[PDB]
Amino acid sequence: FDYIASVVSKGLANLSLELRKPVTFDIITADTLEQAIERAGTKHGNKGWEAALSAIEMANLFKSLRSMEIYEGKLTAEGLRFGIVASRFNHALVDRLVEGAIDCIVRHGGREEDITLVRVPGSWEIPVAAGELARKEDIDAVIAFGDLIR
Amino acid sequence: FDYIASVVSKGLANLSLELRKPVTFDIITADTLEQAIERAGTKHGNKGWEAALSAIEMANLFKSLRSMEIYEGKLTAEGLRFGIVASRFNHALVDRLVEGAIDCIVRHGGREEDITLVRVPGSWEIPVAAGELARKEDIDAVIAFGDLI
Amino acid sequence: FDYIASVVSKGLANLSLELRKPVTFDIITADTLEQAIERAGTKHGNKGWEAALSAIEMANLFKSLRGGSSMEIYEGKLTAEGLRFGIVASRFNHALVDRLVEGAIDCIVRHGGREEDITLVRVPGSWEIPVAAGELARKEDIDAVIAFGDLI
Amino acid sequence: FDYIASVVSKGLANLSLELRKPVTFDIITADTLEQAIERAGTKHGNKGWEAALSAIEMANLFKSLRSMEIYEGKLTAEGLRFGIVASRFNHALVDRLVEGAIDCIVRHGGREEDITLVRVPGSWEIPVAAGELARKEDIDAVIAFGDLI
Amino acid sequence: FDYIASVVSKGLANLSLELRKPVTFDIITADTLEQAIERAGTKHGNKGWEAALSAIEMANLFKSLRGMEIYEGKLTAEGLRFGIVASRFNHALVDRLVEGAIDCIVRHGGREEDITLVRVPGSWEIPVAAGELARKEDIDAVIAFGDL
Amino acid sequence: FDYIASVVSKGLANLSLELRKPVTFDIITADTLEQAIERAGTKHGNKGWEAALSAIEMANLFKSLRGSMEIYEGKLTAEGLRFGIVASRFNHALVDRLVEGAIDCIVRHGGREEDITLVRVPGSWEIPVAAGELARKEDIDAVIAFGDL
Amino acid sequence: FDYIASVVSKGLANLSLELRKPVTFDIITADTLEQAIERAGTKHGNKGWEAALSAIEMANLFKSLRMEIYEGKLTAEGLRFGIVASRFNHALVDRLVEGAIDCIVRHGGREEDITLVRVPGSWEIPVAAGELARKEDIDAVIAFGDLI
Amino acid sequence: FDYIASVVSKGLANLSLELRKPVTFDIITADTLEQAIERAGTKHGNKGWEAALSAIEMANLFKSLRMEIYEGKLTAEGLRFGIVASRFNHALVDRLVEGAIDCIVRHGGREEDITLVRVPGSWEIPVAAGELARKEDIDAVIAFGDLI
Amino acid sequence: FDYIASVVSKGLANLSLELRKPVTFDIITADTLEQAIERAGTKHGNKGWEAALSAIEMANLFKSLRGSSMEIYEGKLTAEGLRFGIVASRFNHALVDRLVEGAIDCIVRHGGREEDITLVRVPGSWEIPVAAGELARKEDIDAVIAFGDLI
Amino acid sequence: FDYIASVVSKGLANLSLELRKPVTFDIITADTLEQAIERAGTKHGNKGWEAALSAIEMANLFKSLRSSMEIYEGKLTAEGLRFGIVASRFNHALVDRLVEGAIDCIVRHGGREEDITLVRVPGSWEIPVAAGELARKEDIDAVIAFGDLI
Repeated sequence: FDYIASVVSKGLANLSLELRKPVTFDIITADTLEQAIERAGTKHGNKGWEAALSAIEMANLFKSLRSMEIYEGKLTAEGLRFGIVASRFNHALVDRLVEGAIDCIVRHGGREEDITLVRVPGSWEIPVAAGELARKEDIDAVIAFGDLIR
Repeated sequence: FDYIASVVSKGLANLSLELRKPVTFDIITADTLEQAIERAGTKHGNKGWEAALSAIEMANLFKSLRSMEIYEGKLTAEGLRFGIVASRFNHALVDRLVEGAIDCIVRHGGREEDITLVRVPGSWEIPVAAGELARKEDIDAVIAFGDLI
Repeated sequence: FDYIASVVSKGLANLSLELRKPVTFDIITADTLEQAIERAGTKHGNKGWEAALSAIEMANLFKSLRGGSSMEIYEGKLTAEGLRFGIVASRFNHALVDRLVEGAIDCIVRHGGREEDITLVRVPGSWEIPVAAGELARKEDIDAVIAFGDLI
Repeated sequence: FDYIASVVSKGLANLSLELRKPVTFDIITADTLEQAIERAGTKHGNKGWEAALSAIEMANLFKSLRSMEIYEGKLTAEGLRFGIVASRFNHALVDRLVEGAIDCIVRHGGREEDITLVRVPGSWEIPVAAGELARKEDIDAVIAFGDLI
Repeated sequence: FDYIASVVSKGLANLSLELRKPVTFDIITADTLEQAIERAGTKHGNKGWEAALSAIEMANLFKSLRGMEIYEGKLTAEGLRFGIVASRFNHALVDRLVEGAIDCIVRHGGREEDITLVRVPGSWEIPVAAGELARKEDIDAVIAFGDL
Repeated sequence: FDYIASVVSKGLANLSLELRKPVTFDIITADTLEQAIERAGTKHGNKGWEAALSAIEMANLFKSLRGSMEIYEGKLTAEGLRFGIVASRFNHALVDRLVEGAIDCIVRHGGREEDITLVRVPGSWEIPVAAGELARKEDIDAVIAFGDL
Repeated sequence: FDYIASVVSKGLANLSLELRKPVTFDIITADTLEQAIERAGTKHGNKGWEAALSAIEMANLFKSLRMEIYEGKLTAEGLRFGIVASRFNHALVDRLVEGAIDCIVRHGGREEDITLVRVPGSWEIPVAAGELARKEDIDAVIAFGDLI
Repeated sequence: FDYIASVVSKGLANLSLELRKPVTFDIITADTLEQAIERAGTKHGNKGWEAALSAIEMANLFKSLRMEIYEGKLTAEGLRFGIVASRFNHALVDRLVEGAIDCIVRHGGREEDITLVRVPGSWEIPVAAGELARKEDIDAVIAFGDLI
Repeated sequence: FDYIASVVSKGLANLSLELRKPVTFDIITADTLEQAIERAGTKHGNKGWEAALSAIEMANLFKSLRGSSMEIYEGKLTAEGLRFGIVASRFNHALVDRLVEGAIDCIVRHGGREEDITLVRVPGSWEIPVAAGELARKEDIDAVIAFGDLI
Repeated sequence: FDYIASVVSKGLANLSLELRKPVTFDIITADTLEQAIERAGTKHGNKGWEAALSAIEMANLFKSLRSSMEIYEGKLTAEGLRFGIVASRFNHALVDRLVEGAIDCIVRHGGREEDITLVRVPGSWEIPVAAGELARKEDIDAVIAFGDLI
């Protein structure tokens, strides 16, 4: 009994591979009500903050990409542009994840004007809007927020 | 699991990603056949109505796309074009879903003359017709209706 | 069995999507030998008969698409005159594959298909079906592809 | 015990034999109207669909009829004209039978412009309308639907 | 409630009386499906064999009847043309009946090419096709198979 | 409850009405095998004898029918009469007795044996066609048929 | 606990009395949905047919006014009606509308004369019915609304 | 049908108040159908008889209405009445009509001065009653119907 | 029954039948607050959402009426170019506010404007009909949606 | 049942709707006679007080009735307001308490006793007509009626 989440994950991974641009997708962890309570009772412990950190690191890593050779990803968010896709369902947690990601980007140095927020009706339509945001040149990386796991 | 349903979902998702055009599909194979029969008639249980609303919203959002800037989309269906794919199997429910979708489009503003309907014998044959419909330039969104059991 | 069926179905679907040419694949759900033998006896038609009918309908639907004032509705006719089909048959469970092939051929002839247009390909097992189906579909003079598989 | 069904069947058979034109009549085999509703709700093939297919086959056979050599009827409906007789009683099922027959004819090649439909108030009035339709020169076959339950 | 069988029998009898041509008809109703299959599988002979023999006898009788003295039907199938009507429905026994009739004809002397076969969707549609087959001038007899 | 007897009776009655010629058919269903054997053994109880007597009376009546209160009556003079006897090979052990009884009745009532035409059919089912063939001859005044059930 | 089934009926009756024009209303919400489903498949008509017949009779009666015995003829030729349907329970509302339309057409009404108005719920039936009845070219009003 | 039963009475009362004309309506709802069937032609008097008597009294009173003491007489001479009947439960509606007509005739009313209008049901009774009451040559209106 | 609810419904219906302007009223009687909280949590929306949709459809239908062979009048769900008046009763505000939010979101998503939307708050359900009549007697207002409180 | 209360409520509502002037009505004994006699204004339980406050709010709202989104909010200022008070002689032991509560509310919210009009009717049945007579006056902004059943 798991179709939507698997399809969304496969589509996001395929889009990331095709467009060679970072797309970060976070899945809900092991529960719905308990997970909601924990993510509402912690700020930095939400998956959105970690996803934003990963997106910033990946954008820096790609910017650097374009004894031995070491390719490490910086966390400097200055000059970066991001695109966020948010599922409208389970908005009581999607909004919290969006606010955590935005707060992380702002505190790490990303301007709010560089953040583009798109709200899709459900998790089913996340990949196509993520593809549009990724196919935009200015948008360095994409963060996806969907909650359809248990 | 259901190989046919998995194939339908995977093919529709891949076609949507490849053609970057809004494609919507509703899966109700998990629900009981009797439950689907009961759901066929009510005020808003029409999965066709829900899918048509989602397709209209996605078409408007894509037309718009083509503090933080926020894009959500509007439910105005005026001037929009849709392609509907229907599975003839379990027609007693598929036709009801298609009628609900058509009613949703018409009452949200879409013209019935701008709706194209393609009938295929089964869900196993839905995806290729859906892709052929999505390939057309004059189609703004695609909605597919196939139910098993 | 599960892996073989999943691989065959996925490959046939991918080939159909890639080549934009209709294909049909029919198997009885988790059938056994005795149950399949019992299901073989029928009067309306077999799984091969239904697959042939679906292939004809899809071929006409495609010809209409790529060839009502109130609302534009497109469907496929069941006429089989002038149509050419490819057929793939596995040798495993031949006692049922032959019945399916006979039903499909009878359906095609009855609806108007020509035996000369009918083309048949034999494969050892269901695993080798997708590649032969793709080879038949890649031919220009083939309008639809039908394949018969065995599931246990 | 029954009289209406017997009289209708006998009259239709006598008319077919007299006029040398194919007439196929279908009644409700199921004893329960709920089972009749289920049979209407079944897949594409229904009683009306089967009756239309039989009428098409008989018309094709009569196009030529009207190591042994074998004659069989084809299923091509191109150029064929049919008459349909339907009773108004149990319309909730008669309409389904008519829809199935029309769909079968159209998808086998018949034109809706060549289909003539006559509705009689009851099954008792089927024979007269069927004979009137069959006496027309431009009618190849007659399909009658009656209710037995 | 055997309306189908009654209608078929009455129509075939009426057509035979009207056209003055030998018509034979065979049905199996008193036995169930398994009993009918067993009786068809019996080595004594299918009902098609008996129907073909009766048709041969009637045709040979009519050869002299249409063109104390006693007239009886002969069993010479040489120079006899037979029209056989069969139903696609339940083709597990109708085909056996057809093969038994064909074997009877071919072993009593009937040329294989003379036999004509017409297959109809149903027993309800049998009578009209049988009458149409009978109307032909070059038909000695008409055999019909019904399943019910 | 029966097919052959009803069909034969109806066909013979229709033929008699159509050809306005006396056609008499004798069939018994109440009598069992033992009763039929007893009737065959008894000369005066021969159903064939009774049928021959009825045919002679009908022919004599029709001789004047076709050519105070006035009453038309039929005689039993078999002189100058011709009859056609149809016999079924099934249950020949009794059919032969009936034929012998009818022949004896005709001969002893005045009919010449040379004027009697006998036609043998295999079963009771195909009696009516042979009966009609005999009745369509001008010389045959009446038709006598026997059957067993 | 009856609110809609009383308010709608009272409003329709008051509007009919005020406008002096026949208004008929369908009130069957006191029974079960199984009963409604059974009524869906019945004889020529169950609710809409009867309502249309009553409206036709009332219009024919009023055509005269607007030991004497007055009764309404059932001839619908030359009559105009306003049909009010609720989208709620459309599975039954469509059947009622079909029955009413068939009754009017087969009794003599013209499809051009027939006018149809749809309202989202039974709550808005009275106001639309009054708006339709205020038209001069409307001879009778029929309304069907079912509440689950 | 409680809503319809209340609506009929409310509409009749409102029409009587508006038109200032006597309207007499008789119905029993706190009983059973067996009792209604049993009370078919009671010797003491039908309900329509009482309704007609009340209508006659009201007409006589209003003839003068159109210490002062006003009392109504039972003389029906020179009076005109409008009777409304329902086609449902006609087996009792006809009895009520006969009782009312007998009361009017035996109190002095002429059969020529009585106008009778029949409507399909109680839902259609009040509008016809109001239309009849609108006539100038009608002194009183009598309506009776059975609805549960 | 409940006198307050019955009187409010009758008054609103009489006002609608007198002014021939759409007035939509929604009341639900269930468990005191649990059912309303669950309805607010439901993704579909609240009763106010459906009431606003009905009001928009009725307004479009009335506009069409005022201006095959059969003539069919239907109202679209587009809220563009339409102005409505919303009445809210302060009692059970924890649910009245949710209903108002749902109605506002429905109107704006379907095409309404914040300037078009007008909100009037009253001390209770009993006072709704007069406020709704005063809202309806404005020429600019096209329809009236009234939200009550029923336990 | 409750013919008197139903008639009073219907008449007051119809008169208020017809005359487009605020009308408030309050009834004792919502539970029982014992509850009514024990709820004789224990502490801020005066129904007349609440009715007068509602009337003041409605009068202030109608004073205006007569950002981008415009919202109408009531006021609790009784200054310059004129009211019509209707009371019944039956159960006057509680009628006087209700009248005193309403008058106290008006005075302490800003109303003057000279602007208050008091009407006494024999019972609740005569309340609607007196309330309508008070409302038909031009110099009356709101009508407050106290009805009591026992």
